[PDB]
Amino acid sequence: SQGVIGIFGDYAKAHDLAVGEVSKLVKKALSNEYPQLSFRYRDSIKKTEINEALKKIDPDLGGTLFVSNSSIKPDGGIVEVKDDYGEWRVVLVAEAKHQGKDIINIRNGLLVGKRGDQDLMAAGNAIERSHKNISEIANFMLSESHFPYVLFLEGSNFLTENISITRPDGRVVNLEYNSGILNRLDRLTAANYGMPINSNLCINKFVNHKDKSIMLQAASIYTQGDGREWDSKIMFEIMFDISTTSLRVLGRDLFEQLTSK
Amino acid sequence: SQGVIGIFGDYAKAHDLAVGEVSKLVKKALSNEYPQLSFRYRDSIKKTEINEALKKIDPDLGGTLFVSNSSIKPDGGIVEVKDDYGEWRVVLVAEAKHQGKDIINIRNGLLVGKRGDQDLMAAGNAIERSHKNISEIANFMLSESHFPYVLFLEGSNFLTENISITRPDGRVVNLEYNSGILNRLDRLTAANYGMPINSNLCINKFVNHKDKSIMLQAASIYTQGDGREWDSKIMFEIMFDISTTSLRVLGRDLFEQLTSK
DNA sequence: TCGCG
DNA sequence: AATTCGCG
DNA sequence: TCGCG
DNA sequence: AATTCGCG
Ligand SMILES: [Mn+2]
Ligand SMILES: [Mn+2]
Repeated sequence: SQGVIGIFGDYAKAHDLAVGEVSKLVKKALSNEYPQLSFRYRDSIKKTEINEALKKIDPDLGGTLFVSNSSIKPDGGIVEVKDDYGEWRVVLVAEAKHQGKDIINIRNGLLVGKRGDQDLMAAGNAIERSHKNISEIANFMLSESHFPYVLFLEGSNFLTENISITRPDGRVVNLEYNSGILNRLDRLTAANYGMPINSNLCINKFVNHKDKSIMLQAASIYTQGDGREWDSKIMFEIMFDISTTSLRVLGRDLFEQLTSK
Repeated sequence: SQGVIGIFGDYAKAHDLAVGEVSKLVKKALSNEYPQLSFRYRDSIKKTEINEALKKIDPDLGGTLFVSNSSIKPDGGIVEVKDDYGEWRVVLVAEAKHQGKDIINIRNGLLVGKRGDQDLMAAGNAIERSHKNISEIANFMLSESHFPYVLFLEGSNFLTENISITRPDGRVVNLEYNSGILNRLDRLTAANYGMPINSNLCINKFVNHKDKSIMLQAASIYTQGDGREWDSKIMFEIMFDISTTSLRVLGRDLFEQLTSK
């Protein structure tokens, strides 16, 4: 849209970049916009880093590790800035998940199910895995006021509108987006506390209850509601939106070099 | 141990109760100890309940639901008390997870792996599912100061000490508890912020950072380190320990009926 | 190799 | 990765 | 039946 | 449920 990020976007659409390769393009574009700031991209972050990050908040936290070389590699990597104190502040982390062959299966006439008679396939629950990494990066950033975690969904198990796929013998299949036989979207809505789905939830909500005030860290959860695949341009533009917001909340610690380099 | 909870314990060991049936025995024993209080046990709690619970903290929270009849059934159920305001306060919620056939496979001479040559089986990552329900019940209790979630682990993928299993041709297998080829324990340590494993982490830690003070909700994560199965008595005694702590933190709202009934 | 996915 | 199916 | 596991 | 295996 805004000028130069339109060229980058068309570039992503032109090659159908996976989320990893788009995440690097966000590093690219960001560095064209903020040439005073220093961005790094990495494909891993490891439990020692998280642990020490935790310990720096409380001396009783982050004291565990069973497999020494333990890491987590979000399939979208991690983008970072260096702040005015040389520390590195994570601007983005993204992951991509698939679930629900149903549209392809219907499209090709292949009937599924134990006895080969099922038009649809009883939705499984693997997508609950997505919660661990979210817990990790949310712990990693337990001292930040922003949580730039974007999870990208697609597949028949994540429909947000009602679609009818037509199997080879001319027959259509009414696919009811709100069926528990299909839709697994609710398996994720714990991550952003039941706030909007396709939405920038990067800046943390500071809710309260008693004297007990608390901070909330909400993963931004995006979907391709029509069951189709993601436009590499749109994926990029979202990721750019999240990361700029991430920088906006970090602006206290990015003033000096942005105004003196 | 303490008198009557020893009889209940021997009862659980005598029939090798699954965690569900033990969770009901905790309701049993608790009601023998607190006959003024009113305990309920249920096998489900549903997303509408969670959502409304969320909304009662912030009018922007808990506004999502795709499959109407959406529930979550922790395999250990939910135990509750009625407080002085007729409201129900969850005293316990427990789940049981398995991973790692390796000990049984070695024990029976069955070599695994794509080409039938592997003594061990490359550990998979399904146990990351455990994080969703934890996020759910942690959201459900976002207004409490206690989080009585107990997760029970067992299997070769959750060893905490070093064990050697002996395959039928007299051969032993050194099983290295800290191998990433085996141990998946680190896949869970995000849930209790890297605090102790076999430990009552029910009372919430109130850590801080800036002016921003925050509350933490740590699942209590127990293991059978030697790869063996759980003693139904020990499972029960832990669950009892957690729930009594849960009551201790609830004692403001349990005074009147405990002293007037 | 280890370990994440 | 992310699936297939079982249980109510 | 729907939906969780 | 919770698995098998692929990728570095
Ligand atoms: Mn992925
Ligand atoms: Mn279970």
